[PDB]
Amino acid sequence: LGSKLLVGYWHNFDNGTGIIKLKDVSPKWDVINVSFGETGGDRSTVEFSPVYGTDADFKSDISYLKSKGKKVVLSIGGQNGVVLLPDNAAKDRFINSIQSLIDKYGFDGIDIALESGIYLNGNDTNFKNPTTPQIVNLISAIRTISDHYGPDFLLSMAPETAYVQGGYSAYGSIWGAYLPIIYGVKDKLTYIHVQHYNAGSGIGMDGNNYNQGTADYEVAMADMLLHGFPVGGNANNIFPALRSDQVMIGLPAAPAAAPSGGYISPTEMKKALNYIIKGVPFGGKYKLSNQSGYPAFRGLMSWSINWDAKNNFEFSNNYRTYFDGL
Ligand SMILES: CC(=O)N[C@@H]1[C@@H](O)[C@H](O[C@@H]2O[C@H](CO)[C@@H](O)[C@H](O)[C@H]2NC(C)=O)[C@@H](CO)O[C@H]1O
Repeated sequence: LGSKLLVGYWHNFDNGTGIIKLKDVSPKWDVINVSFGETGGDRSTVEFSPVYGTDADFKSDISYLKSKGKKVVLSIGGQNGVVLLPDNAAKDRFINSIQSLIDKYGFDGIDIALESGIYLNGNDTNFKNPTTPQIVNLISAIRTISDHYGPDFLLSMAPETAYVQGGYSAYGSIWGAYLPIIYGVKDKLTYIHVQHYNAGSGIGMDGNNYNQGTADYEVAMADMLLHGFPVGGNANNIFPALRSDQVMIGLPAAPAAAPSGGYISPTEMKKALNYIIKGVPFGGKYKLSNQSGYPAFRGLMSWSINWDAKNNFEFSNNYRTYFDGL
């Protein structure tokens, strides 16, 4: 896996942006997050059927991309990615179904983008030792699956900001609810790409409020993971920094890709990237936690490959060229 990645969600469906067959995806994407594995009535057995092709043909397309150095990852989430793991029985159905699908299509990894049931129950106060069954069981399943395929297996996750950076403000309900998941699988985690969009505004470690879709916002939100931060107003409860190579930023490929806002122009985003990666500032209000940057910062995720293709490949062309230039 490369040191500066473009990770792109791939629609296993037509939402008006059309279907792009796997071999027609721009080679500028390093990782393709197939969207999505879904569940039926038991909210635990994951299912996936390709939107085009026989199973063999789809598997063959995946193999082709893999032969070209690309990674093809199964993403679990979306409106039908309702996953509830209230007990071990549910956990096992989830583990077994996911392994079956990985084995069947030859996916390179899994992407966890599910928020169903993700709440810290009352009393679940320690991110290093979670007690909420959904959280404990999800961690256990992810570890089990990861162990099944080893360190070449790719593990990513794509929570919204309230679940991660939100932990700076509160720890309970959804607030900080992905922190125990991140901590619980940090030794297996390839990268996390929080969704920096449909997000309104966020509070940085400087205690300042920043608006989504601005350079300062992207730096402030990423810095929480690059540096670590105190949780829930508790100076003695510090969530530790991830490795820089585990930190990515998730962005909309086009304005319409995130109808509630969050799109940032490449011109502005490159300012944020230069600051995060090299420690070169751009006159923004936010001060990076490290003087001279986080060189191993892993790159950008986008919703989505399909939206990007409809927007004249603005995202893929701009950021591939930016990263190649480093
Ligand atoms: C990984 C993830 O959570 N992806 C989010 C997308 O689900 C979401 O896009 C929407 O996905 C629905 C399926 O779950 C589609 O029915 C819907 O058409 C689609 N909307 C758009 C604008 O493409 C986007 C919404 O901005 O957020 C992603 O992060």
